[PDB]
Amino acid sequence: AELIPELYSFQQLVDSEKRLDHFIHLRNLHMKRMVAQWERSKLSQEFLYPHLNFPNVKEEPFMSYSPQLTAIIGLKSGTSHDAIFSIYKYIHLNELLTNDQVSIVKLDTQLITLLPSSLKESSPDTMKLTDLLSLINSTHLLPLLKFNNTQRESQIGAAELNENARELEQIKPKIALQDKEITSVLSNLHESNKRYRFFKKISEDPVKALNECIASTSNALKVLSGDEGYNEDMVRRANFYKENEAMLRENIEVILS
Amino acid sequence: ELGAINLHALSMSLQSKNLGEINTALNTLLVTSADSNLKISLVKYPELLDSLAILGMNLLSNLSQNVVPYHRNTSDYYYEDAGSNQYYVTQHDKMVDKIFEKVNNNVKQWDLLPEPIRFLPNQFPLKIHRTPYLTSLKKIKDEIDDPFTKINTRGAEDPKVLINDQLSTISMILRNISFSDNNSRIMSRNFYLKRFISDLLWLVLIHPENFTCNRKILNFKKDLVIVLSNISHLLEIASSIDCLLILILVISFGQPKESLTFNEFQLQWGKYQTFGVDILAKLFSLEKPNLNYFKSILLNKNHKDKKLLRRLLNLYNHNLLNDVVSFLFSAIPLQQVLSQSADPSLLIDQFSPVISQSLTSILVIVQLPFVWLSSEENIGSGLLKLSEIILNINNSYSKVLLPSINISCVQLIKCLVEKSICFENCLNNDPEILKKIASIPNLFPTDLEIFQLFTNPSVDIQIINQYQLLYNLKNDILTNLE
Amino acid sequence: PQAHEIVIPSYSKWFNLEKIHSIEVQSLPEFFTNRIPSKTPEVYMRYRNFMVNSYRLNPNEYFSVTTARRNVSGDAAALFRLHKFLTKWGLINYQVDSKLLPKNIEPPLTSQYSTRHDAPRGLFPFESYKPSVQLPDMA
Amino acid sequence: EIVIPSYSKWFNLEKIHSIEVQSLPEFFTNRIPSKTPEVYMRYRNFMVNSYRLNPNEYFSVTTARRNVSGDAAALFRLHKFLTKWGLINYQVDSKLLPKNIEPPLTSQYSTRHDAPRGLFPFESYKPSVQLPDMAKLKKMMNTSDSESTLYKYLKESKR
Amino acid sequence: VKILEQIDENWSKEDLQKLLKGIQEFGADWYKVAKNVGNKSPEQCILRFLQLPIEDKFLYSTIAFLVGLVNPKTVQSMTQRAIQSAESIKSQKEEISDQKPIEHIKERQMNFLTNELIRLQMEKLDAKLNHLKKLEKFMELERKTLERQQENLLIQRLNFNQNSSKIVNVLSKCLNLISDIRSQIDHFKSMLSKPET
Amino acid sequence: IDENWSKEDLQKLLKGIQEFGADWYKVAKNVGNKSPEQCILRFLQLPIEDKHLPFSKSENPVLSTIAFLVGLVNPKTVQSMTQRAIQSAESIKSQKEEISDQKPIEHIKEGSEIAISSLGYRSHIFATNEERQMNFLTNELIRLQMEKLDAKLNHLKKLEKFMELERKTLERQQENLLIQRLNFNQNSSKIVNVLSKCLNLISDSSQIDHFKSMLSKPETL
Amino acid sequence: NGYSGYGNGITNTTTRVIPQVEVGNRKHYLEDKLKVYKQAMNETSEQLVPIRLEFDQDRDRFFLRDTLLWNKNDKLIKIEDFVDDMLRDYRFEDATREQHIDTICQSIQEQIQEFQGNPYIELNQDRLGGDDLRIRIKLDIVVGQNQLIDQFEWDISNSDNCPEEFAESMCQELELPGEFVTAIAHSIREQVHMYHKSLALLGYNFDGSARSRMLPTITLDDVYRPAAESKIFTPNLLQISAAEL
Amino acid sequence: SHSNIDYQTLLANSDHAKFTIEPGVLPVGIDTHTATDIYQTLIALNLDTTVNDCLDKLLNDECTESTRENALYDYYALQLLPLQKAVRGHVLQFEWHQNSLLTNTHPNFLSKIRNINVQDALLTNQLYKNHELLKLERKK
Repeated sequence: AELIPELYSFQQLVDSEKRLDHFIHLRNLHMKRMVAQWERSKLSQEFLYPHLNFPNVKEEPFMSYSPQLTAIIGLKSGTSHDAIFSIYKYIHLNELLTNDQVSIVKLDTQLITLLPSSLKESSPDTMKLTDLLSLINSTHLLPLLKFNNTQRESQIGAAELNENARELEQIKPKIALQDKEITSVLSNLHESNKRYRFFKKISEDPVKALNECIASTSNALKVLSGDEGYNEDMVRRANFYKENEAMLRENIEVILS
Repeated sequence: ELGAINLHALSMSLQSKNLGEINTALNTLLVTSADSNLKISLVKYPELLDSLAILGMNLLSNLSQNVVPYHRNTSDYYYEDAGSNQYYVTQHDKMVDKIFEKVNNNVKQWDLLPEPIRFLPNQFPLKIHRTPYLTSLKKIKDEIDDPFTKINTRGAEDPKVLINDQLSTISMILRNISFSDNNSRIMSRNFYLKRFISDLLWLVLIHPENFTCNRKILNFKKDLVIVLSNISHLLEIASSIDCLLILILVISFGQPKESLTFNEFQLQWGKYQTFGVDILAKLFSLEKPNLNYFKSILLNKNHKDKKLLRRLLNLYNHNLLNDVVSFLFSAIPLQQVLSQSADPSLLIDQFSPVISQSLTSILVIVQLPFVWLSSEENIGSGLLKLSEIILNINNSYSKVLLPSINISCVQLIKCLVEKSICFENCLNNDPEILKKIASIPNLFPTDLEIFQLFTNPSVDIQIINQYQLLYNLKNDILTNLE
Repeated sequence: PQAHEIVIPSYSKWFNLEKIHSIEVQSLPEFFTNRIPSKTPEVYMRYRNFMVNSYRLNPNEYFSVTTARRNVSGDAAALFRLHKFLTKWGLINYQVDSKLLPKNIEPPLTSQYSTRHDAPRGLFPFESYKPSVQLPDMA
Repeated sequence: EIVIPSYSKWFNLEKIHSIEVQSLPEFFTNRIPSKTPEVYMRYRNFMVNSYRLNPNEYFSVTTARRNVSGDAAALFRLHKFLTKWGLINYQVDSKLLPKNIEPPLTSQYSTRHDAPRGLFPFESYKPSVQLPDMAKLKKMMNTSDSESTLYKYLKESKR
Repeated sequence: VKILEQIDENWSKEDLQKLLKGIQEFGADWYKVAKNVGNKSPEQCILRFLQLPIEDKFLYSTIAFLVGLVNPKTVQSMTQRAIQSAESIKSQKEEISDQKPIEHIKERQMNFLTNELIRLQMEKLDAKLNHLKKLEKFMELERKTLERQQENLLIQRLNFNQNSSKIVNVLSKCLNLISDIRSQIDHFKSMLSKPET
Repeated sequence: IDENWSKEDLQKLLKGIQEFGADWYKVAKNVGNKSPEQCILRFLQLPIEDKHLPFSKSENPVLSTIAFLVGLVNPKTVQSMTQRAIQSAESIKSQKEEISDQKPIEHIKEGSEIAISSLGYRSHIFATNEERQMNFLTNELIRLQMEKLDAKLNHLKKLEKFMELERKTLERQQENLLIQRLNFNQNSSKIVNVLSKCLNLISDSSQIDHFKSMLSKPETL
Repeated sequence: NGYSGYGNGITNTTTRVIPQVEVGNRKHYLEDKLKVYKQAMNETSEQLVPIRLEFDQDRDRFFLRDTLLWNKNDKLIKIEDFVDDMLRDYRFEDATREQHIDTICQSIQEQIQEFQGNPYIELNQDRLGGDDLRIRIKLDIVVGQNQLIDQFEWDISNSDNCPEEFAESMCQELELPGEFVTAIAHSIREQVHMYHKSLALLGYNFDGSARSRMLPTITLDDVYRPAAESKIFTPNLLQISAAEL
Repeated sequence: SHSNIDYQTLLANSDHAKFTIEPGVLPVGIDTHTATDIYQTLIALNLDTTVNDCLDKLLNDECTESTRENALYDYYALQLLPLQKAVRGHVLQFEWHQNSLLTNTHPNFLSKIRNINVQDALLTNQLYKNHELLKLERKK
């Protein structure tokens, strides 16, 4: 877990450059968040690209509108999408909507004049704008080189995003190898640390260190095998003059025994 | 294993001798571990919990007092006699004895059951143990084999480790008991259990050294936060100290390194950092004018208790709850938004919403001298992209999705407006803030997205309003900027 | 005179018909603040030993608090308190019922004590080679 | 005429000791008319002389209730008092109260789960010590295993 | 040699005398032996009997502090078997001599090419940090610029579409007044013709 | 007690151990038929196996050498040809006074032995731990090299990718800008034309302010 | 191994869980005492309460003719719980509706709700050994097969004297074993109470003589020890008889 | 040239991770089992010697009936020693058993909640809603 990427907690921090390579790793995490959000940023910037159809200034898609339409938006041609978003915002601003479905909008001659032949005049409604979208997508959009331009649009950023992803993946496995090396050298550091601790402790006062390491080795021998509570106390005097729980435990025993 | 039938072992546990305590505690622990068919019902149980908390309190106490129990030279430790009495003496005639006494030569208070909890003289608050999950490797380094392991992996050749492992086992079995109905039995009414929790906390964090293996400390923290997870009701008697304790406990996790202090956790190691926010929601939902209010006082920057409280805040050095914010900001992002699909999300998604809930709740509690802002090239907010993810999911577990996205949007708007109005009221910063606010790629869903949204799903009315008012504030900021 | 075999749940093996123990006071303190003179450790012990004797007499069959209340009293409340207390601690009304078993046998049995690996105190299963004899031993 | 507890050898069958009034003040509030040092004198003197009549046999208090119809409260109290000073009932070993019981002494114990009654160790043995038998093997003999042999080894190899 | 067991207090000589006499030919019947002694509790006998030395057998080390286990023996472990004779002061003066020899043979624990390397590492660290943060803030400010300008363009388009629609509604009102782009000029010409009439 | 040597023996001993130092085989070779240990314990003023001690139980033996052996091993290991310790050799009077002082049965000898033991340890300890810290810093420098590699590759990624993205975005932005500019230009022009027209019409019955003003003005009637 | 946790028990079974198998029958109560008891009865204690219980009358079928005491200063026991414990101790049919306990606790609290302990005679007044007015207490009891009657002075004005001493003293009869003495003191505390209780209805709890029925119901000065046939009411008698109650 | 015998130099280096040894250092003093077992034996040896000694002493009746009784109790205690050792071990293992509290093992403790389930989240929301609704009502 946490062990795998690092172990740096405290090592006496001799020649404490560990803070510095720490900071290095920190800034690596910084760059990681950076690149992540950058990929997301490029995604987002793309998002609009497939959905826009404004570029006209540098087959031909700008279909002309109806007299009603040029009365509505004052614009003569283009795509239906632009017109429908426009009338969408129109409904928004005039607020002819209703919110009990919501697409029911209070009709107005500014609008109903778009379909007056079906005697919609018989009923100015509060009806689904979707019904109008269905109405005005061919009912008033009609008619009455630069092929290269179709290239220079959304596809661009998509392709370059793919290139960037590809080269990032290209560099990834080298990073993986470096991480393996990191783990290795870390474990080696760790062992060497243990050794140094041991050795300096020996430097302190070898008598006590020797006694303790010896006893610990013996104890390890034993625990790695069957275990016994007391190696000693055949020297009865000590553990019995200097101990009395023997009395109580005994008492408990004899009752059953 | 097997055998091991009765429940009434409590009696022996209630008894004050090492022997019985071992005999029961170990057994009953093994018991509550088994679950294949083994559960601890509730009929006239409670006595069990009482006994348990009493034992733990006393042991931890005289441990803090650094004195071994179970073995002295006193015994049957009060009066023993067969004096001049049949059944009714110590009336007037008793003074005759005085007379008798004056011629032959020729009231109390009683303490309560448990000991006090805090104000203990030896235990005086000095900052130690505010260290993160990192200590695991410390643990490793501790548990590492070495000529001086001092891990008496065997029994108590000295009583210190005995008390240690005793308390450890108690904690563990307490955890295991806490996984069912009968949480109500544990529900904040075992005043004993709560005293235990409190003083145990007050030790584990303000811990003058008597604990042997740091791993024991980890175990304590761990099963403690777990058993907390299985509480969903009141806490915080003598609150303030306990509230700060719990906050530090949850803050235990997550990697530290103004700005956010917490590297978001790479979610493939831990599962406790979960439990943390889980509790900080559940055991914090109670808007009763206590808990929320305790943390509200924790906004600030017998009676001696109050001295303690500030005593720790400056002993945690401005503000601090920003750290809580940063902590809350972990485990959500940067992995699911960096995956290859949105389906593996749903799992930790189930976990996610309580976090945002906690957050927006605490933002009801911030409406005075501060400097706070938490969108500074620290998180951005993929919350928008996340919302888009769950949206696309909607039109393509369950029961949590819509509320999650809704509250995400609400969070966005509320934190935005609160930041703005706060640094307006202080007015210690240039209007650049607006420009600063206006400079986020992770912000303000594009109006084209609004439009296309306004059409297809038609099943998100409330969410539509959310985005609507969001965009409204956006456009407002744009306008009034100039 | 003694005519019965009286057993107790061992953990209780701290009680002594002669003396008192910190246990019970922490469970029945109302006789020890020395505030109510009509109560005292002494009358407590009197009641205590009286009731335990009563039970131990014919323990095969139950004994009630109401019984003692009829017999002796200085209070109903405290009487009941301590009676039910001792009940809990099984010092009284513990052998009200009897239960038996044929107890078939298994490879382990109480009369089985042989030579085998030992967890207890030291033991040496290998004594000495030949050249050990080569020492000017103690005489 | 009859010996009493030595320390008690001070009574005044004709007077009131300050020890009395100090012990029992109720007869001296000078408020209760029904009570007076006089009637208490009569009380005590009657009581003690009556016991003096056949002190070879005990004398109870209920008698006094029968015999003076004073307040049995003070009667019982003073009776206890005089017995406490042995002034009464110094020749008897009887008149005790029953419980139809006596404190028994037999007991048994059993609370088996696994730990007490032994934690069930492995079996063992070795009640009695044993003999090395090597003493003869160690005994100086010209048929020594190696003792004489190693002696000769030293003496033939040290050159 | 000459092991004396008349060595106990609070129990008379004859106390333990009768004690051991019983346990000799009575085989640990603690009840019997308690009966067989002068008013001591059976458990008392057990305890006292349990604290009876055999002070002539335990001799005062490597084995004297370890049993049923031991250090291996093919290397120089006998150093253990010679564990101590002057431990404290010996090791103290030994540390004295050790530091002394250190200082003597001596005439920081690194060399100077080392110090060169160290300074170079430090400088590279600083330079990398600076490059990092500079490029970071640079990207960030570029992003902010682009964003601000983007939303600017957005609201610009919004306001101007609004203005278009606005004047459209205005001219619609005007057309209504006439009661008594293509459609724009159309209605304009219609109004002009009406004015001619 | 005394030991088998001569004047010139120990003379050349001292001379050579000053000449060579810490290489006991070498100086030993400077006096034939002499064990290095002989030459070692003689400087330590020590005989061979004439006395365990904390354990009367000793290893069985009839002719061997155990304690002094490891003693000399540790001693020679010390290499402190100028070991400051219990009295050393500069003139035979040093040994004279040592014997004059050496009067304990063995205890003094034992203290001296364990002292030299500890000494050799301490020396090896210092040297070893020095090498340890050396290895430590080596490993850390390696870590630094790894971090450098990481950072460098990331830098390349940053430069290339992000310069590309920002360039393309800037281009898109400026396109959008100028196109909407001219759009609104066409709009405003059209609006002004309409303004002229409606102005004429009303007269025969920004400036949008005055337009609507005259509009409501005529709308009165 | 062995089997013991609850009455020679069973510890060798199909390895299940069993909560507190202790009942003689519905007999396990220790739950919920610790905190409340400590915090409550660490403070002063005060008067007690005699109580009589009659339910055998031809309105309900019982053997309820027992007495007992009580501390009105107590709030530690759900009285009904105590009642049910008593009833199960009386081995009655477990159906405690036909063995209605509500009626019983009703009678109980009813009786308790007419008490003040001793009056200001204890609450604020303190007369050394009381003042006067030793009531000619008349007590008869019917135990086992024998009845016993007595009459004797016993002060109402004094607090310094408790009943139970008289009980253990008159125990010095044949055996007066156990069961007797209790009721005596009970009756005692019964007998006395009503009087000053009735006197509490008036107002002499401080002053001397009262107002009309207290006149015949008194002892006098008694300047001299009495005759043999008057006090010949004080003595006591033990008589066998066929019961007709 | 050679002398049938090899030697060691003083200028080589160390991998610092070797696995080779050589009996050119004389760490002779391999004394683990030998000394241990001879000590053990010697114990009982000298013991039995003392046994025979006190036995013969008390047997020689020419010795005082003030020395004898000593030796008699001595033989008693000695012949009894293994018994006390045994029961000692009994009670010792018994008390030692108390210091065992499953430090030996480290079982899982039912860390069930891998995630907090749906019930947890919806419970949080439900509690919030109910609490706020009661709040709204408190003045109604």
